[PDB]
Amino acid sequence: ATDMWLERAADVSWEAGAAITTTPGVYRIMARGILGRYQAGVGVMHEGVFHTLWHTTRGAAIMSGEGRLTPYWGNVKEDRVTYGGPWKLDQKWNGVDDVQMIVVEPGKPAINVQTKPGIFKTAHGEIGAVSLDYPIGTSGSPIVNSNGEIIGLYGNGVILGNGAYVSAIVQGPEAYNPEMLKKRQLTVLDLHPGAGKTRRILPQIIKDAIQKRLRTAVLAPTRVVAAEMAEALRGLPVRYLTPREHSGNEIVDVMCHATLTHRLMSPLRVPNYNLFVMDEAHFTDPASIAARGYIATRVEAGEAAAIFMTATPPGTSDPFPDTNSPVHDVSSEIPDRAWSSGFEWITDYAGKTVWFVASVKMSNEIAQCLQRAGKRVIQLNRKSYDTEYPKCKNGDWDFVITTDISEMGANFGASRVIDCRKSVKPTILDEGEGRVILSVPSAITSASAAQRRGRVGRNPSQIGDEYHYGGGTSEDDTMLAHWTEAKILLDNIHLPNGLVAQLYGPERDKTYTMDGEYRLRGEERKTFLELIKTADLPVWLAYKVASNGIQYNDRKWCFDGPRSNIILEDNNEVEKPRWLDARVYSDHQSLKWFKDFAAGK
Repeated sequence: ATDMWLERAADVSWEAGAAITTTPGVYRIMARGILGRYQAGVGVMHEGVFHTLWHTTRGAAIMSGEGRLTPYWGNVKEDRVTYGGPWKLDQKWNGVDDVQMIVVEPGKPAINVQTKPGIFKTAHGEIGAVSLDYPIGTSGSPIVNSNGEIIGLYGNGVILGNGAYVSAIVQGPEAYNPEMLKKRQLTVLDLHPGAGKTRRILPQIIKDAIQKRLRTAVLAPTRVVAAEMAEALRGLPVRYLTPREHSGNEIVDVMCHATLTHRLMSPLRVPNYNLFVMDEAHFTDPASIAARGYIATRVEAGEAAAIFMTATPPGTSDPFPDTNSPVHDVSSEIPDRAWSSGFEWITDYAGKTVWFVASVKMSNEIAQCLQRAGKRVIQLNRKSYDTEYPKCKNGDWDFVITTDISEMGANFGASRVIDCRKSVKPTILDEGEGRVILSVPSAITSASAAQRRGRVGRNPSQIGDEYHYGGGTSEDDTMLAHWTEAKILLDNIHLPNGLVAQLYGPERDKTYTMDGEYRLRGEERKTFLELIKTADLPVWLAYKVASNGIQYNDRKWCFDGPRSNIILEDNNEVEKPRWLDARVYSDHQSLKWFKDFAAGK
């Protein structure tokens, strides 16, 4: 005939060895010219659909065993075409793994050939590359997994450097830019942790900013990261705000997330920063959320630019983002308290481990259990971070037990992460006057879990890191306190041109009240500022005091509250307040500060 027909060569299977020997399988695509019969290409029948390359048939019809088929779907640029329905192959090749091509060469019987593919740097991602030279009739031969799955077809190559023939597997990243520094621009970058993130990218951002002569605000989540910024930005005009001092020329200022927020609130003027850079932009600290609110507004106004640096941007719902190196994600049962037996896999592990816990109370019971097994352990909470975190660099440890704090800029030499996927959070009850409570261990956000997971898989040379998780994730964190405390902190920030600040777009849905409701009068506002600075009170509790019109000296509210609001310690009394906030009475240390504040200060 004029049009083509099919002849079965082999099945779709992985076969042992280097070289060996609509029914599903591999078929020769045979044609007829004036000069005789030939093989036009190869194809594979899978789930009722014949798959091959567009080049093979050029849109001709194929007679199968019984009845004729014409192209159902195709793409010239992609070099793909299907017969009898849509493209049904979707399995992808994983790097560092050998695959097997089922070679159906014109005239020769079907032979399996194992090789190791290379990589092409194409326009859309990276394209796989098989280094096998075969005559054009062989085009379309399927390439299969160890599991027998088809990961693509043998296609047309590239006419390469002086002498080469590497064929592409037919099947189917970010970059920093100087144009991001333009005033109206806000870009969310995924700086890839390791030797790439803060070693080359950040210094290059600052080098650009100084040349463009922009006054820059670079923001660290904690003091530790700010010191890492001090090492990486040596030999550049830069002022380190959060405490060798400044000359008076530098236009680049390094500070904490909170440092800028507190200054933005204070009576004095705020410098007109043309550029904002924020590392660990996913930080759910009230002063971080509010800082992202202010920045997003000035960028929207055309007064400033923004670059947010985080692996998990505000709005993420993916618990397993693509890592640098391959990782094993294992669903396992994680202890919430000490254990006397079982759990051999935890203590038998030779390398270092980072265990995430729900609370400082969970950290104590688990670590006390582990040190009884002769295991060197460091405990890391929001209290003992600056002190105990630097010890982790030494390597004198087998286990690191930590709270949610470690999600923000923590470098561990560890190979395994144990995650309970829970945490104790301050939550708000709005009924009547209000109550802030420390929740029972609850399922964290998937963005937060991906940060806990992101402690491993960083090293491009170290592969197959382990990540053990127990329980699912949850996105209903609207009940939490840090949302309201942020918009309280945001309403009290002033903007010129009769403007009021608003939260960063992706986070606006979390809290909805009158915009600028929490803005306070000249005497209340100044009193509220001293309650968070001098007295170290939670933002919610400090607002309640100032809101009603209580002065900074007047301590009466601590003793004239409702009869149900009396404070307890050891099941005994303590010498209540008008409003309750668990953060000031839950543990012995903080409760001691609250009763000093109560008595006289």
